[PDB]
Amino acid sequence: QILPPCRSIVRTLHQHKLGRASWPSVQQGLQQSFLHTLDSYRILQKAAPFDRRATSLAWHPTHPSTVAVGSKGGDIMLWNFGIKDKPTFIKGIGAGGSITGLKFNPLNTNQFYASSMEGTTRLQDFKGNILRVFASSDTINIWFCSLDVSASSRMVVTGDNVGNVILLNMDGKELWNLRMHKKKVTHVALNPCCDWFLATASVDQTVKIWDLRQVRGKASFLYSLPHRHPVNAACFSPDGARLLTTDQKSEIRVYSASQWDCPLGLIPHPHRHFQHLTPIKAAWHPRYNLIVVGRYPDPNFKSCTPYELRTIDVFDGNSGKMMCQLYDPESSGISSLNEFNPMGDTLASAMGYHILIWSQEEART
DNA sequence: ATCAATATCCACCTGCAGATTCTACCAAAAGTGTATTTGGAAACTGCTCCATCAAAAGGCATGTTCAGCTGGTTCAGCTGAACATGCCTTTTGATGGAGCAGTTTCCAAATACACTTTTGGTAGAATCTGCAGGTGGATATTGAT
Repeated sequence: QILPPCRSIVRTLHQHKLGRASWPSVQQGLQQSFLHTLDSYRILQKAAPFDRRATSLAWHPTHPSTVAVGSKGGDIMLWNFGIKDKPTFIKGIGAGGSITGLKFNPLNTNQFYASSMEGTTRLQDFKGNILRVFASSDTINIWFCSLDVSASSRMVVTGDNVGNVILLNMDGKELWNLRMHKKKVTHVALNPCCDWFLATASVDQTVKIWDLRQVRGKASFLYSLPHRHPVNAACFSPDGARLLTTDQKSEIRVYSASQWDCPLGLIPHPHRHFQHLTPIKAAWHPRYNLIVVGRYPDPNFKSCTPYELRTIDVFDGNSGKMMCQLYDPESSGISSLNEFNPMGDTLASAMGYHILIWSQEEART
């Protein structure tokens, strides 16, 4: 609610219609408007349970109300809102086959890629049929951790708990599996505006920017950014120019195109890591310069706000400070994951044993 | 309330197998030296193990009913303690005679050192099979009436 200097929306809109004022000023004002209306999301719309804990989340890119989610026990759910047709389910071993990475297929929306603790990077349908296994550990106590895909390049990529990343085509053709790190890789991600430089994060207190076509020589990498603590995720923006990274103790950093090494800014925020808790992953908003993250208080962290609850915090990217706080009782669990729709009208949250939807207010005639 | 009557304890005494100590003989304990091998400081490395302390399933802390134990009481019948009284085995010394423990000695044969050759046991990859779980059906079990 509390917001900084800004005014004259209809004025700015007409000035844009005249060509006087540039578009980004309007974009700033409307980012402010979106946060303002986000302060009226307070009425939590929907809750959804199933069995063992949620571990990974993904949005159907084309459709707003549908979402896919993967559990701690190999349990996948596909769920649509306003349908009430008893959502789609598939079970797994339930104990040690925790899926941990999940993105939709841009081609066949009723498919999905997945990375499992069983040691099986697979591509499987929501109907149960395993389409194709992509890799394998072939030795237990060695499993996969990370996964992503790109369509413009037609590439698939996935990371391990030991330090090596794999890169395949949609029809196999594996020319990769060189080692990148010495320990587990939490997240990996591809650029949207270009197609052939990559980002990876790990427990090594380092996050790495790669050139997936040019480097082949066992740590002849392109760039390496250090950290004070491990990193749970490093995710690109949709514009491709601002890279977000998130630690385990208390930090977020924004790196630019210009000198990947040096940082533009650091966004301190506590999301302290824990064993049985699902690891925390900050995320962009696809069409603004906002960031949305879940909080996990630490009594020792120097809080700027005087009220410290298990809240969902939102920030502006290119400034550093906050603009909104989501909270709803009956949901005092801790939203490990939070992801806005690529559409831009709906938000999904993953708490322990719960999936939540935070949509906007329904008005009265 | 006392008294009769057993058994034991406390004090003194005298004489003896065991205690002790003194004495002669000695293989074992300390000296001395060389030869050979060993804990322990330093480094390395890679398995295993404690710090952290959300959130739900399900086990436990509480509270209730009432049904079988426990633990008091009673008492009739059976028994071990006490004891007499007698008497057969055990003791214990003594002796006398046969076997065995140990003590020596010699010696073929049982056995350790050590060189060298092969190979059963181990371990990591590769394949299989059957206990778990599941599901359903037919029998057994159990308590109110």
